[PDB]
Amino acid sequence: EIVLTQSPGTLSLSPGETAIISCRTSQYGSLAWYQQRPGQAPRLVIYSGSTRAAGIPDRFSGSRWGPDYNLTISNLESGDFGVYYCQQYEFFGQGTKVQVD
Amino acid sequence: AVGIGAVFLGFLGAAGSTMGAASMTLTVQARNLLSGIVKLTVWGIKQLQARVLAVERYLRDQQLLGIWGCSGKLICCTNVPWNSSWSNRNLSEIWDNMTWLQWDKEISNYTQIIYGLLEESQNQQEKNEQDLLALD
Amino acid sequence: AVGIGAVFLGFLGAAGSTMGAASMTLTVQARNLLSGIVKLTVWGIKQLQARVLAVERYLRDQQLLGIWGCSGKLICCTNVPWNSSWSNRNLSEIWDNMTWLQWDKEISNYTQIIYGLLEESQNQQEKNEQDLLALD
Amino acid sequence: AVGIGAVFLGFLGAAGSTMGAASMTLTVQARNLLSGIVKLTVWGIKQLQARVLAVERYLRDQQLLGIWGCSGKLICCTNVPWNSSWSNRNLSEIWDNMTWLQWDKEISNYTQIIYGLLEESQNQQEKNEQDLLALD
Amino acid sequence: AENLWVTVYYGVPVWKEAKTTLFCASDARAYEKEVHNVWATHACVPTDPSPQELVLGNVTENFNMWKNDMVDQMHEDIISLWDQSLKPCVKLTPLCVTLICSNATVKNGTVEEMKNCSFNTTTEIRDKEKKEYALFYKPDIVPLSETNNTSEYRLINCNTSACTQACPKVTFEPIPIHYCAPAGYAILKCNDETFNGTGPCSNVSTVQCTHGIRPVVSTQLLLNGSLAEKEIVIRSENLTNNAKIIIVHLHTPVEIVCTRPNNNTRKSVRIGPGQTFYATGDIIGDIKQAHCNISEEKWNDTLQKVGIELQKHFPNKTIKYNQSAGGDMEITTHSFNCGGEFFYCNTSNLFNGTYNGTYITITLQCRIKQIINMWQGVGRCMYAPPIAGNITCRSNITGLLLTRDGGTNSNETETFRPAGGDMRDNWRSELYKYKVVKIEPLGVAPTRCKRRVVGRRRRRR
Amino acid sequence: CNTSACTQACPKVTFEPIPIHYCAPAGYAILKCNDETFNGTGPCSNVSTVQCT
Amino acid sequence: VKNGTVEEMKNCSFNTTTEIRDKEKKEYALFYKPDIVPLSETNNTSEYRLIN
Repeated sequence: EIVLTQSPGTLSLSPGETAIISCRTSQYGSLAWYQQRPGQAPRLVIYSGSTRAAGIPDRFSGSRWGPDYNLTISNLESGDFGVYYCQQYEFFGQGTKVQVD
Repeated sequence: AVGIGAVFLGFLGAAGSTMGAASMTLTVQARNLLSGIVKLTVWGIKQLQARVLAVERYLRDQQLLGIWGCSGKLICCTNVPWNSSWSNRNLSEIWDNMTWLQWDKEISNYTQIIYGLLEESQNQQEKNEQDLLALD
Repeated sequence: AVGIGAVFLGFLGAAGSTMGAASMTLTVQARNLLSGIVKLTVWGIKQLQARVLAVERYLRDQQLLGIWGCSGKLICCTNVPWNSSWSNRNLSEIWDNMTWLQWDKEISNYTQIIYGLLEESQNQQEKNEQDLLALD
Repeated sequence: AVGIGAVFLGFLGAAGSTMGAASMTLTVQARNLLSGIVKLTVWGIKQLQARVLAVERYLRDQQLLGIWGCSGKLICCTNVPWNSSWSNRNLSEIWDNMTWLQWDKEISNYTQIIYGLLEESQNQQEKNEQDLLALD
Repeated sequence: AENLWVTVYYGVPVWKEAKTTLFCASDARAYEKEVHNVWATHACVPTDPSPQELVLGNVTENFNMWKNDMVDQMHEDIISLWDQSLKPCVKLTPLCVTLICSNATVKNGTVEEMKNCSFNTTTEIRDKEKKEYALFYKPDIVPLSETNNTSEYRLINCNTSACTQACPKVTFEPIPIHYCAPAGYAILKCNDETFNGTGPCSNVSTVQCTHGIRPVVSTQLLLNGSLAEKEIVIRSENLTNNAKIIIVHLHTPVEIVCTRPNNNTRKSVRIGPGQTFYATGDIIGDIKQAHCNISEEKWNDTLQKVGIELQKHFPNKTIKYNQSAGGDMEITTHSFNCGGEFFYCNTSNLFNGTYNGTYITITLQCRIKQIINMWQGVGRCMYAPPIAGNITCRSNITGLLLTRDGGTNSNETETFRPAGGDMRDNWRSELYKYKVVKIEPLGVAPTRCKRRVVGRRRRRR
Repeated sequence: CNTSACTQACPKVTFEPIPIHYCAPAGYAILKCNDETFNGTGPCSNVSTVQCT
Repeated sequence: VKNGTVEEMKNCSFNTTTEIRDKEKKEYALFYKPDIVPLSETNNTSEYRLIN
């Protein structure tokens, strides 16, 4: 029954605005979020809940609500667009794509 | 426990007992800090590495007492008024409850600051152990 | 021998002399115990093996004076009554005959027992380090 | 300098200051001489070569104070009259001028002779440690 | 409030966290045998009759076995102690010769577990050689490539690293070895029998030295260990994390009784001036092959007891065991040393079948090796000389090492498999009770004293 | 080579019976028996202490 | 070298021992210095030796 559900399916956004992504969880454990542009390996964004990976701007941040978790992206640049994956221990989320308008 | 001879593993139950009760039988720890239970191989070099550190640790504790005016005394009152900011001025009511293991958590940040005052306390005597008075 | 300038090999003739004559120039032994006359090879490691134990033995002796209240004093009286079972109560007449090398044979079994009483003697004082007098 | 918390590299500028003023903040050197800044390779053995000598030098200095009757005191009077042959009997007018670094060359030859007299002061106590008064 | 002034007290009993090198002490007069031992020093002499203990009342201290500082300290001691005994012993460089090997024949039969190999070895004088032979009781010798001939072989050391013989003088023994902290430091101990590996312990006690920890080395099963007091205990960093290792403690052991029944004969080969090489020369008895026996009744009870205990953490999931997933020969088979021979036992039935835990003679074929890469993985190469005569072993299994398969298994099932390969997890199952804390007689405490007016003396108060 | 290989004595080092004194460390004292008639065991009634042998 | 030659160094080949001691193989390497002493007691100019 250990499943991670990301929503919504896709984000249609104009560059420069603010957006939020969610990842509900059904088991106790750490979380992390991954950035994948097409044609490259994914990259670590945040881990251990809300802490941050090195070398990434501060615009990426996340919040823990217990069995629910959210990633907030403010002032969305042109390069940030891609596909975002949620991850506990093994178990990955469905993956969602943020796309330009 | 109350006594002296005992064993080093005979009095350390005072780690939970009251500070007042822990202040008795205070010599047994002071005895233990030196000796304890200590071709070339690993243990041989350890008997030089660990042994010299035990002595090196012991001399720092004794020299601080030797400067504060508490040389050779297990208990020693000094001339430093207790600032209430370090802790409330009612520990006399309280130290029948707390153990010494719990007291350190209160003055953890302030301990290094206080040692300056104890130096200053001796330096009242240092200023007052020069010049004129002692015709005796 | 009487005198203190002397040499460590200047006073040890008191090893046969009376305890009274041996009681003077008691400082020269205290000087000698500190350092004395002390690629890698056998003597190089021996200078670390022997030296650290020479320091270690000295600390263990000063450790006991610092607790008994005889810190820094060669001679020292202590608040313990001499039990006649350890020896007859007329040594004041006898120690003009015996040397210290002969006295040790009498208290050989009782020395570890006596150290408990001297510890107890300090803790007649330590029991009196919390109650009344030193409001000053 | 006035102030004794300071640092070892906060007071040592007294090496050029007046010999009288350098007597203040005398505790920082007593603190600094203990430990200071300090697979197997060169530095590893050096931490045993230098560390053990740093301890043994400290013990040699302290035991001289213990024998002379100046145990635990930075300043200490002694019962010895100053012979004018060692130096003129007017240093009270001069330690405001000389620094401690300059005073040493006055008594380079006489220092080992003087230590005998300080010991001789103690036999005025060691003579008076067997006779009468301790019945009190 | 009240009038108060500073006071100094310090031969006080309070401690702080720290880590330091620890002296070793061996039980009884074993230090007199220890001089001729490895996995044991030269020697761990005690000065006082250790161990001794005092219970500290009303003391609660925070423990943790996975961030323990002693386990790393012992592992570096045993590794450093192990290769110091191999330092003066003969090296096996001159044996890397093109071995001509054929079937090893024995009295009215043949043995399938070994090859009869012959080679040109240097005699006393370096300019002549002789045609020696020996039975390397292992077909684990690489055939030599770049040739169609199937009868040329080579010793597997020289592909990666030349090896050193284990001298006959030193004996491999798990002698109990206590650890004693130096003066100024104290070893705590948690007596709480229900301790799961981390968190507060409210029955702390101090000791002069640790108990008789013995440095046994094995994989997939912990032998001759110290049993749990009350019941079976399971210890892991975080059971939900399918990585890490699940160390189990049995409160009553099972007896592994086994042997090397072949009657082998040691042979001395003269590879150099003083350097001597020992190899199995011939078999002087009937052949029966190594094997190990475990009680089917008692072991099957162990999985039933262990299964329900795991099911407490994994509710309503049936616990399945299964064969090892893979790895080297050191971790895919239960490996251990006994009597100077290094066994590698197949675990023929110590894996099999569902064991729900709700209650709704096992024979293990064992291989043997002479060349061993030490258990850390990339360590020193060692050649264990043969031991003449049959061998027999009797040991108490006291704990199981396990690991779990995840994540998308059926929600009502969970599969557990053996593990191993890291020395520290064997010893971390015994050093889980201890800490090392430096005793620090503290900074100031108030008292009712006034200032020391003109240095006046005081006794009372 | 029948029993063990050997090592050369390098020309630099020299085999000499240089006199050597043993000096005990601090805390220990070396006694000496001056009794010229000492047969190897038993009491010696003329003792003296030295820094080194 | 590719459409050229290098003045500094020499292409030297030697027999080297394999994993097994009783067999040897040809091997070569460019010792990038001409500081390899020619071997004496021979009129051949193509035999050299490492100066260690």
